[PDB]
Amino acid sequence: GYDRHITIFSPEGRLYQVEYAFKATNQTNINSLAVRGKDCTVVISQKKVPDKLLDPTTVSYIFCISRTIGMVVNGPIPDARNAALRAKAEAAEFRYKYGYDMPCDVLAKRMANLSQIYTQRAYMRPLGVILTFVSVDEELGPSIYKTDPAGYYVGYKATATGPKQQEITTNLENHFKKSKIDHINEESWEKVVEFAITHMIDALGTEFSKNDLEVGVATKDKFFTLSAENIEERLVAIAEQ
Amino acid sequence: TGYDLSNSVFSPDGRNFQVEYAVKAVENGTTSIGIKCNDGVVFAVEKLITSKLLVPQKNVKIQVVDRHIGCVYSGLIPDGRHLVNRGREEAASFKKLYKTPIPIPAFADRLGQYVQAHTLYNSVRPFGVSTIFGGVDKNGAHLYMLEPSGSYWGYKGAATGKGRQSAKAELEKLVDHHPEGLSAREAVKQAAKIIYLAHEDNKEKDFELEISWCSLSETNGLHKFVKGDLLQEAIDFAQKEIN
Amino acid sequence: TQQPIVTGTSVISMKYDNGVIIAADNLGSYGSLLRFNGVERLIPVGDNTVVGISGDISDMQHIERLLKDLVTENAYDNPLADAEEALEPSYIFEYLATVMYQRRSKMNPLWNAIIVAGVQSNGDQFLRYVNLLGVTYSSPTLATGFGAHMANPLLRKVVDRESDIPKTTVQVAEEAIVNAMRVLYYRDARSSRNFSLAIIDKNTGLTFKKNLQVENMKWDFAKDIKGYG
Amino acid sequence: GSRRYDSRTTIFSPEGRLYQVEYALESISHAGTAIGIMASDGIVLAAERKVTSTLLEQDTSTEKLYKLNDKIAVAVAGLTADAEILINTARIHAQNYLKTYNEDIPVEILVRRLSDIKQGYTQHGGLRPFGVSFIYAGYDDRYGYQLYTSNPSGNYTGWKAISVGANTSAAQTLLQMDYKDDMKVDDAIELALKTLSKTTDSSALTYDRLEFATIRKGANDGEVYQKIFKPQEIKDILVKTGIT
Amino acid sequence: TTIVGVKFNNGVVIAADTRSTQGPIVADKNCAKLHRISPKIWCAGAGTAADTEAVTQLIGSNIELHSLYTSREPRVVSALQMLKQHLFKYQGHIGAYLIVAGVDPTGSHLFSIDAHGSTDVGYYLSLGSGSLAAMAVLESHWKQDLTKEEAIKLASDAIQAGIWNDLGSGSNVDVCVMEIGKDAEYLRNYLTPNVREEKQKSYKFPRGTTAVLKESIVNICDIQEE
Amino acid sequence: MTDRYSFSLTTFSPSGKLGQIDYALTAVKQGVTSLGIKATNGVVIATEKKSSSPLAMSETLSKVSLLTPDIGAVYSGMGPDYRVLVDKSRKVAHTSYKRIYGEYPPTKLLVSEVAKIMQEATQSGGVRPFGVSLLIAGHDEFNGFSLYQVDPSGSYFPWKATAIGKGSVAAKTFLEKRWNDELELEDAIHIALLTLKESVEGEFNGDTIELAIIGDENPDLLGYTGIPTDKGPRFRKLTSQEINDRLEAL
Amino acid sequence: MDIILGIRVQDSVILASSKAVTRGISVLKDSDDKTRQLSPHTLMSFAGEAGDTVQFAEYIQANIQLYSIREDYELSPQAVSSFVRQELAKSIRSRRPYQVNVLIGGYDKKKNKPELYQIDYLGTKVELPYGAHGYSGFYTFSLLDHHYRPDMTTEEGLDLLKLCVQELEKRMPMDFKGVIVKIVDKDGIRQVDDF
Amino acid sequence: SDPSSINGGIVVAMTGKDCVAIACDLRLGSQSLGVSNKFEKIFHYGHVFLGITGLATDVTTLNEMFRYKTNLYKLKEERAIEPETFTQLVSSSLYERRFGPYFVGPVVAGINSKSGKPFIAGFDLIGCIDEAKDFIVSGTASDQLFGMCESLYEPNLEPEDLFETISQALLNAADRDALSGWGAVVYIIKKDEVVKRYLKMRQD
Amino acid sequence: TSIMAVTFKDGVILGADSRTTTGAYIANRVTDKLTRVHDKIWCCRSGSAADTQAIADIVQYHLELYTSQYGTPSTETAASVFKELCYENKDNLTAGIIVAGYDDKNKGEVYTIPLGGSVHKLPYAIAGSGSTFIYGYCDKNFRENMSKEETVDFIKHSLSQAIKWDGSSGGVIRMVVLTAAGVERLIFYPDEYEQL
Ligand SMILES: [Cl-]
Ligand SMILES: [Mg+2]
Ligand SMILES: [Mg+2]
Ligand SMILES: [Mg+2]
Repeated sequence: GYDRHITIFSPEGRLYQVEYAFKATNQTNINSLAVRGKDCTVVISQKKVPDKLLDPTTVSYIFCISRTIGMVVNGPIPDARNAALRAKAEAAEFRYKYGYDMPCDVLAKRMANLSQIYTQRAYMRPLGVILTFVSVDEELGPSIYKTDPAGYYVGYKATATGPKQQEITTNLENHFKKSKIDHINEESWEKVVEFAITHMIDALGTEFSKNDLEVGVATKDKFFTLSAENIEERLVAIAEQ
Repeated sequence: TGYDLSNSVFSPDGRNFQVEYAVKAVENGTTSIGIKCNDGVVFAVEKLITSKLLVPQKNVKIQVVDRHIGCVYSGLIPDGRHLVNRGREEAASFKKLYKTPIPIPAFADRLGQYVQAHTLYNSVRPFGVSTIFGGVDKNGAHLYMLEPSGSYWGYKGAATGKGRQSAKAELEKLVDHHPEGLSAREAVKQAAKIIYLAHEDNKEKDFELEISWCSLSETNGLHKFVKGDLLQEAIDFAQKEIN
Repeated sequence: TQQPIVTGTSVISMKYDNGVIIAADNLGSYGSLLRFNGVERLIPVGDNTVVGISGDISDMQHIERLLKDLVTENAYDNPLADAEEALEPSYIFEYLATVMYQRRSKMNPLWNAIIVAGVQSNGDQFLRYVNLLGVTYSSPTLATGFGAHMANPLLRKVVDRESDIPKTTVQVAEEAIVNAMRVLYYRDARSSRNFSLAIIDKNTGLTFKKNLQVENMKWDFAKDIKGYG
Repeated sequence: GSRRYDSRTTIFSPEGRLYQVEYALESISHAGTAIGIMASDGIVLAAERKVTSTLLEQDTSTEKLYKLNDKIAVAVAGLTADAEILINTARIHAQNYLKTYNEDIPVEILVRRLSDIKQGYTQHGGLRPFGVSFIYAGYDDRYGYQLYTSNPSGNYTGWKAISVGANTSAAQTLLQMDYKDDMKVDDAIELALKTLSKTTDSSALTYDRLEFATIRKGANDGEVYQKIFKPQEIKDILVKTGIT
Repeated sequence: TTIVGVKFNNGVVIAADTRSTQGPIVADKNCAKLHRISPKIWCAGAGTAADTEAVTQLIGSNIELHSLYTSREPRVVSALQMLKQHLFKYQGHIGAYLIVAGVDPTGSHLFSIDAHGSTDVGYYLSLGSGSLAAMAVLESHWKQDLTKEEAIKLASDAIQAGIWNDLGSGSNVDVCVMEIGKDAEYLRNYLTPNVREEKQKSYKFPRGTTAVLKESIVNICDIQEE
Repeated sequence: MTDRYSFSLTTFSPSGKLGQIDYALTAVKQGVTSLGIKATNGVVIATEKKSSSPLAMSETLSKVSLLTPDIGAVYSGMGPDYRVLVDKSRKVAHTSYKRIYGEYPPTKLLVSEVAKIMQEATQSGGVRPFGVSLLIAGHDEFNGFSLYQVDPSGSYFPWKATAIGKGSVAAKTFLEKRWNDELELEDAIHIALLTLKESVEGEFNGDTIELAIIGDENPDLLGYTGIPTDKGPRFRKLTSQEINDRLEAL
Repeated sequence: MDIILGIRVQDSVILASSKAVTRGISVLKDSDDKTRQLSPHTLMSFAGEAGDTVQFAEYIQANIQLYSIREDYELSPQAVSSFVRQELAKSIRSRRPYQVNVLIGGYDKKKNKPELYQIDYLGTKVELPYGAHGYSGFYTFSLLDHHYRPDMTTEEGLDLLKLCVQELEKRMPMDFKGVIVKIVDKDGIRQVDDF
Repeated sequence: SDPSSINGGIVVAMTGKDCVAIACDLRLGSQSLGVSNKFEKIFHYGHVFLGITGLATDVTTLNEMFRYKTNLYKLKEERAIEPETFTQLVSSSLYERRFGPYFVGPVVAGINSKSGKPFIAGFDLIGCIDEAKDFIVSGTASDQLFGMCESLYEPNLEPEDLFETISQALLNAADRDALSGWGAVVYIIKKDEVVKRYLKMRQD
Repeated sequence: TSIMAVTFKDGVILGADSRTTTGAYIANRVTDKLTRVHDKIWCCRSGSAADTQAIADIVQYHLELYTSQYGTPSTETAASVFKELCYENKDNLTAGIIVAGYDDKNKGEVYTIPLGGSVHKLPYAIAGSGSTFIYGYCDKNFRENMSKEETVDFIKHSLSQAIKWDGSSGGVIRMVVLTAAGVERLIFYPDEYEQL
């Protein structure tokens, strides 16, 4: 039964190491969510600092890949940072070679191709991570593209990842079934973040303080993460209506 | 089964058992700690005196990287040295290209990526050490702890080795009782106490205390070993607290 | 193979009873253009060694970084880095001399003439020369470039052989060095008035003097000189 | 490390057999039967396509018979993809020889070259062998018409008539019974088709299940012509020989 | 060779003469110097003719693959970056001097690039042995906010200056117009001001004028059946 | 590090089976149905856009891909394996053909190059076979229209019409009854849509079906005018609207 | 080396090659055989740079002998000459090219025809009725152009060859110390020991 | 020294009405010394003809190379290569030796078997294609050939008229070149018949 | 070419002419020699246009990748990357580069990297063929902690004289201002600076 140890086919045509890499993805017990506005793309992720000895400012699963591209990761931090460093290198090299900023979907495809190689080549293991890339692309506008250990990737109107992804997914599905549009019809990113947080609260059935969340926002020509005080302002606005 | 026989193999849980077995080697090692103070960091380690024939103060465990970073580890000592050698290469190449000494977060990732690389293949074994390291850069003091998996975070206080639970509890008290912060000289004293307290898990043999520190005011942001009078003062303070 | 671009002129040095003195001006020439006026060409290593470098400045800055790295490296896993296992002038020279000869052997030299001045652990004076060819030699007085032709004759009048060294005080030695720098300023078209001087003494340690100037110059006699015949 | 997963493709059994070669030969025994028959005035290649479909585009299809150059052709039994790798290499070898000596490559030299490549995979590299057996039909001005076969071991032999693939035991007995030395191409064509018709696992032998080729000096005067039969031409020769 | 590029209101136009020479001898009288890197990115080449053709096709090939990979229409800056980095690597030994022009989702662009890998931006550019003649015309008549018709006129006039005044240039004017939101229109032999006059005499020989030693049929057919 | 798997991961079993290839074919069997039909004046390839989530934008996932202006490809099996094969197929069409002959390869030869890549993943060291079967439709001047299937083993076969994946056995029987050598392209598209409906459970419309053709040259898709010999790509992907129009005449 | 001549007559090929080996100031040898037998019915003479001539000739000889053993078959003169040409054509773009010019005289046993090939160090091959390398052709070709017939006997070929050598001995400044003459025909290779 | 003029020789190609012609001299020399009068410079691969002037070793090498490549082409494509395709193959092959080139001046001539269109093309030693409608010249008397062709050539010549035009272009160009001559061959090429004619000319 | 960078109270300003010559022919009279390698780190280029462009592009790449990992690089760091390329490839490069940048911690900084690949931190720097003619003028007229307006005048007057005497320099005077307020581009035409 060595077909379960390396990335070769089982008699059922399955790759067990890929399947087990998907399971490692939920090891952090963190849920993430991404949604698109008119002018922006917002990504929120649960932040859990279980040890009081930790410096909470260094605990993060959101990465600034390039000026325009942000990336949230679902999975262990070592594999997350592995993917982060590579994505940064790929995005920089792309700009140097081709003279323009690497698009979010193109980066996602590139990282997906790398992941695919790990599922075919035996000496390389899959990374136990799911990568959600976000940006406001200059051609496609607000963009969410997600990659997994199988080397699969696709664009999203909105998406959720983690142990409780299904609850969040269904919650988001139901909202877009009502609105009948592919995005959050809102001008300011502040309100799109408020929407994202509100719907995560509804789906998970939990309240959040400023330190329980982590937020990334993509606008035209820049991606940035919010501070705890920026998130607090967001939480106050949610509570006041 | 057989998932634990090879590195980089995911078990049906999604676990890398070989990395988890490396942690066992770390847990078997001596206690080492790190304390982040107001303008720097303090490192301390328990050195078990296996025999009277060991020359005192000679078998130095804490290692310097560049001139501003200190590194201490628990577990397989040779693995720790190998990691520091890499760290020194990383720091040298960074300074060569960018002129400025490597920032502590930058350095942390260099170690992190290297250790993580040793969980990607079955042709290598994971590191049998947890490394506590840090120092002072342009943005101030930083303390890190790095595990066999390649996982690392920033810390207010850190501990690893056989007496880590004891040490952690002591560190947690300091964090609660000093929200404003701890001075470098206080941190040296507290580091001595915590190692002495953590020595209860290794009470069979006696030990030698080794402390180092980087502080903006006390050492000009350079890594230095605590020696002579300042070391004896910390040993006295520690001995007073256990009695 | 290259050509020097930005260059430093003479480095001069001599031994005296308790140590060594070394000096070099603060100019970085760009051919006949006196381009850079604040270049430090004496580089101390620890508290016992000063390396004086002439020739190509870009290579000087590279050597400066090698020496900086040498200090860092020596301190690694070395509890006696500031005591018995500190870098000696002899260690620093031999390392440089190895690099210089290796580089010329690859036909890619560091276009420099270097004088390592210092005091050893046992108090012995150290003064040795190495250049782009990997050629090395020692002498009671050493000088590079123009200094070899003009400073050495003057400095050799003070210390002509080994037995003159114990008879030469630091005051007499410094006086001789300072006068030589003045003579070089008179006669070397690629020199400057501003210079640095370093004294490494076995008792008082390393004294590094910056922003020194050539003074007591004779020019008055020029007023009487008319025509060319 | 990696040793754990290594099948060790290039080792002897206790009996002194090459496991992978033997198993590759087992694979080839399930491939469609190919037959070669050498006559005084030419060579015949006949081969059975494996259980086909009505929707298969036969006239553009090639799985059995391949051209190596104008003088040499091969019949394939085994993994088609493996065969094409070797076929391309053989084509290049033939052109290399032609460029070097300005003469067409002698048949045996080409056969030896390919057979040596197969041999290499059984002795070094740790890779699986090619699951392919070839029948080589060719002509040169030294030995004239020649038939060879090579198998995954890299061993090759010369033949007057030979079969590879499925039911070779039955096929070889039938060929051994009716073959004569003074035989002609038209007689050899009939023998080949009759032998396939009896050994086939299919209910009946039809044109859509066959590939057929002849190498004849039936080329106007002192030269040789290769003829890869078209579907309609295979249908005609089946009627002529009285099989359909 | 004379080659020009001219920016206008809603795009860019590129033009070139049609003479290719071997020293003082005219090899081809109707050479095509306007090359396609991609459907809407065109360039014109001066210098070593095969270096200009080869570098165009190589970058053009890679641009096409890049376009397929990214699901986006190729950009002029990409062609530019790939050309210059390729040329710089070969330290001027690939003697390709190009004017690169095109339209893409970002807008309309005009660049020049020289054999050593340096590039330049401009509203009007000229290249080749007739570049000085062309640039004289461009410097005399260029203005901001040219229309399509004005730019084609200016470009072709600049090429004509090269044709008449530069011995390295001659024959015809080729033009390609790349307008935003439109198909690039390649206008081969846009002007034809150098048709040869009828000769004074026909030089058709009587049949049997040439002395022949041997005749034979050449077998171009393959080896025959039967 | 270093790739220390320099030995074959696909080997012959005692029975003569190449296990990994058989298992790759099993993965193809589980894959969503795709089909191809050849007409007299064109080829059609089609498949279902099995959307993994309704929040996913399935237009961003292309199951039918342009390889050259006159060649297209569709698959059944593992999507990621297909995607990289498309990248390699597009490149090899240039490196081993267009950069040599100044023209795009004929369908059969591009297929041959793709087949070679898949064969090598079946024998080379430290790799598994590709878990896809490809259907490649194309046109070239001297061979006309053609349709090829490429399997994980690297074997390829030309087809008049065929299907691969989930409901291929039933689909092929359906195609056998409908196919003739006098079909026009529109008839083939009609049959394709009929055949594909049988294997589709849920929604059946232009947004859930991906369909492309190799047909007439499209000068409107060329992007430039002025060269008479350049007449545009023969590959064309049908729009969501174009599919729905033909679903009313179904 | 200096003069190498070749003449293909009715039933044989005759190769004449000078005997002198001069190293600058002195003639070190006057009996040097500037030829190698590549196969029983194929002979190659050579001239060019010192060292490279023999190194190349023996290298070719080894290769042809290897082919002969492997296949139990003698390559045709045409095949041998093509192999040799490729080696020289490969050599001319090498780091240090073989500076060697050769004449290949062979009797084709299949066609029952003598064949003479002239190949220079660039890999320039021509099949000729008679040939030479260096300045040898300048003196001899006018005589060969006049007297040569394709139906000449071996004896007549030798007589025409003597006239060529005599003209060389008259008008050439260098003393090449006569020639060694070898005949290649259906019976193989033999040396004319009195010339 | 100049590699393109050591051996000497010329090739010329012309188009006519539903036909093409390609012709060459037969001389091979070592500078002043005439070495061979039977060195043909035109070759063919199927129905595509290739003339090559320049350094003779490269002429031979390239013929063998293109025979090699067109033979593999045919085996894989299952059809004979066309003049347009072959032209690109020649260009590609020459340019791959960009910084160590074959010292040659190749000339392609033929008729496309499907369209019936006459085709000619010329190349410089690194692959730049000259696709002229009228005529292509190459060799040590290319200037002379340009002069002859430019005056003698007229479009749409019938095969037997084209023969006279190209023959006279070659002969008179060759007679003004020291390194060309010693015989000549002319190929007249139609869609499914090719005639080869050796010309009588002065032998100095 | 005439290029310079000058530190002043609020930061630093880069200045350059716009003339690019091939011999005596002006190949480009509106060249932009002020190049951006990061948001507030720019450089002036002199020497081989191919070399300085290639170098600048590589530096921009390095600083982009630096920023993604370690945040905003210092001006010193940018100069170090320039130097590394120039020094290590000195045999194959003809590049004279002035690097100017604005930090909030360090404020305006100027580094000059001449042919050899040495680095020199200066209050101001001049380079290019035209700089030779304004060593006297610049040395006499430069003051530390000038205002923005004074520094613009100093650069304008300096490059005016460099352009006047150097045939290789000319066209417009471009300037880029680097301060806490942001990045401002300035341009001055011949009719303005010739009458100074
Ligand atoms: Cl990729
Ligand atoms: Mg794997
Ligand atoms: Mg003549
Ligand atoms: Mg001026």
